[PDB]
Amino acid sequence: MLLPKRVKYRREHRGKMRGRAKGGTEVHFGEFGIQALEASWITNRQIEAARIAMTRYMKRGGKVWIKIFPSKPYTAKPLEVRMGSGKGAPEGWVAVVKPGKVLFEISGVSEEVAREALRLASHKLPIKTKFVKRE
Amino acid sequence: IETKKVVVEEIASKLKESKSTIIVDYRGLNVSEVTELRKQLREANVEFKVYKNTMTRRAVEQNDFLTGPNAIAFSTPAKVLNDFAKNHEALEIKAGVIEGKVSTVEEVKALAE
Amino acid sequence: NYESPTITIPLNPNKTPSENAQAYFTKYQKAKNSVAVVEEQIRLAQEEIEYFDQLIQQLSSASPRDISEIREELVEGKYLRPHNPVLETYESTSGLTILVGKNNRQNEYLTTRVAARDDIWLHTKDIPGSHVVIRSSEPDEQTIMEAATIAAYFSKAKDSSSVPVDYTKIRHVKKPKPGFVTYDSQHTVFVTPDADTVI
Amino acid sequence: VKLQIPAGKANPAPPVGPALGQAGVNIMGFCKEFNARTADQAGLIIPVEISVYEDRSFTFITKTPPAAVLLKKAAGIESGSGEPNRNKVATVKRDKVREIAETKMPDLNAADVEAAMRMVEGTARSMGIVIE
Amino acid sequence: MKVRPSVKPICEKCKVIRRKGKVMVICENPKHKQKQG
Amino acid sequence: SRVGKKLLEIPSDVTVTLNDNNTVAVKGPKGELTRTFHPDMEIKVEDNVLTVARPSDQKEHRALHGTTRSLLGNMVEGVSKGFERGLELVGVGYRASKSGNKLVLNVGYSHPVEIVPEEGIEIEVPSQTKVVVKGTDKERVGAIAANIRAVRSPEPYKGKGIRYEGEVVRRKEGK
RNA sequence: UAUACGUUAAGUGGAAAAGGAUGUGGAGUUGCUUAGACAACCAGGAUGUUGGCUUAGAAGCAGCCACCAUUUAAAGAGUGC
Repeated sequence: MLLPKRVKYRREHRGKMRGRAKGGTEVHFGEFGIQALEASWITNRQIEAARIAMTRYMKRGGKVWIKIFPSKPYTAKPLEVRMGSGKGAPEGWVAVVKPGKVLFEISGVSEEVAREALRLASHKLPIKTKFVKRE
Repeated sequence: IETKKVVVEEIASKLKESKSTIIVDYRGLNVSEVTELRKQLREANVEFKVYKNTMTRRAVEQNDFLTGPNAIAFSTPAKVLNDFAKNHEALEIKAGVIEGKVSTVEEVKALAE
Repeated sequence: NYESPTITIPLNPNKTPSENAQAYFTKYQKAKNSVAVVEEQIRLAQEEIEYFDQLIQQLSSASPRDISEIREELVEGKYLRPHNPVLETYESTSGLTILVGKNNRQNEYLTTRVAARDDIWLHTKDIPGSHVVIRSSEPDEQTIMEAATIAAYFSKAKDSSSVPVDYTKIRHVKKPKPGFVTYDSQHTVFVTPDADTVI
Repeated sequence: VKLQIPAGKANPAPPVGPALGQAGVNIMGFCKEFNARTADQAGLIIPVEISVYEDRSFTFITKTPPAAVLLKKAAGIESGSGEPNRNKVATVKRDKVREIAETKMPDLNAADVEAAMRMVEGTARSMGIVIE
Repeated sequence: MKVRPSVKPICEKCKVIRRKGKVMVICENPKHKQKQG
Repeated sequence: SRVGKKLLEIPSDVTVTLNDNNTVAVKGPKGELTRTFHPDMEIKVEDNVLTVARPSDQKEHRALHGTTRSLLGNMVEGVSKGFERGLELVGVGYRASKSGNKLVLNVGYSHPVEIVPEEGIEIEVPSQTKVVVKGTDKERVGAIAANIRAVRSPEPYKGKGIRYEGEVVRRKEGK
């Protein structure tokens, strides 16, 4: 469960997703990447689920260069409650996206292994993506 | 396809250099009977090999016999072939040549007998 | 039996000659594996028995620093739970100095850490004792007799003379496993003794 | 059927008593036929191929022993290398290669001496042996 | 036979076909045999 | 790399009659056998051989061009073959005989069963297990072969039941 | 029941996803490839060697190392039964 250990404000305004990825849209710390075609709000539990998936398919698989960090928190009020009475309480964390953004690079392991590992990684996920590699 | 050109080139080299050779169909006989034949032709010192028909025909023009899977025996023999043949009888004795003496079936038989 | 007894076996109808043949081989290899497992277990057990006897061999010669040292040895054996304190020596009756390998670890420190190779070494021949060494001193008749003597009256067989300690070049002194060392390629010297010469 | 038996032994039932007990031959009868023809060392190993016609007209060809046997006798191994290319538990000579050629060039299966050696050395590396 | 939407083969003798506008997996194996619907 | 590209023959005793655009008949020693067809395929009987053209290079005209051999359609994949299917059962009391042309069946039931070769088939029961359907229609012959074998089809847990005599049956290891 | 150029066939049109898919038509890239490819069919698919180890036996096919060399058109110390 990726975390920021320290925060300024426990809470935020929620945010939006328009446009496209500023940077990190291409594999250059690793060899064989995966990138977005969409965007959403994402959990460290999900990304580490993919981690364990790929690293068990590969069993130590190479090296990654993860591109992201779940900086954003989100709240979740208690249950069967009405509106108002102040903002809800912080619940977990969130990792945000823009399309064209790369999430995981890979290196040290064969391209075909990469393809299938990231297949099993991708099928976890709510989004549409594709494989990439370095220029 | 330059590699094809090398292949056709080398086969052409041996195929031009062929001065006596008897030509036969090979079919319906295991690798072990084949190797028996090879033992007796090796000790015969009559040089047996296996090649392809498009290329053999291109040599002959350089044909009706030449289709079907064909092997060869160089000289510079067919008696050993008569032996194996009447012993086993899964072959054909379609044609031959000696010093450019392109040979009928009966003529390779005469050379073989 | 190619021998010809004509045994009429049990063969398990409703089950094939093959099935029951390879099932006979199955129980064969099974009893084989069970008993071989149990016999390497019991081999471990017998080497453990003489490992008690070896622990005791050293213990009968052990001093209180050796008590603590063997408490360390049995943390190592896992059996106990409680810094350079290698070993000690004694004054041979022949005006020499004999290093007294006083324990398992004290023997490691007096022989494997202290003594030199091709030296004169000795251990109690099947008597509960400690080992000794005239390290880099090729024990002559007098020196070897005095060292074998100190052992022959320091053992639990101190009443028994003719302690036949095998001595030779320590180059052949074996070492292994762990605590599995030997002194081989060695000629035996039978000894008896007095005591107070050691000091 | 291929058998693999010492030249002097006879009546090992469990090997061939099956293998030609469905054929139904005298175990010691045929094994002493074998010893009478290969009246040679027991403890040795001859490969021997038996050919039986439909009417039970059995014949056979005895052949030269294995190079495994010859070089077990040479190097002094019981098992080959426990891991060839990692352990070499036995060693022979080029002279030994020629000795085994001259022994078995009837049974060897490449027309040239050098290709015979290629196959022999394929087997030498099969069983993991070095050369002197 | 196995209903699913996520149809796909298992072995290589598993074979992909279509039938009546629907997608199917032939195989030797009923326990590979599949289709959508 | 193709089924239909061939030029497909009129061996002997053969008589086409193109009864109209697409209504056509055949006689041969196999029998007299007739059909009617789709108009796009331009089908043309030559001396000793039939030929066909498709107007449009299309997925279905390919099917037809591949069904360009012998009698009329897929039977223009059939005549010169000429047809039959044997069947040997796999059983204990499983057996059969005939009631004339018809077929009598004694397999696995409190009753026997009866079958008819309506379409000029000949059934032949050389043995109680061995029977043969024979005719000149793939459709019909294979059809009744399957009709039969469905009745007491063969089994996984034992080799039982009817069998396509050439089948490679799934031997589920008879438990 | 317009004209011209293509699309789909599901009545999509005319209600929706993850995901699936030799569906489809379009472009485009790229090795094989009419010395004839691919498939089918026919022929073979062998030798030391049952490679050696271990195994009661392990013989291509229990498991371990090896995975060589030869006839060679090519056949693995063996791809699976």
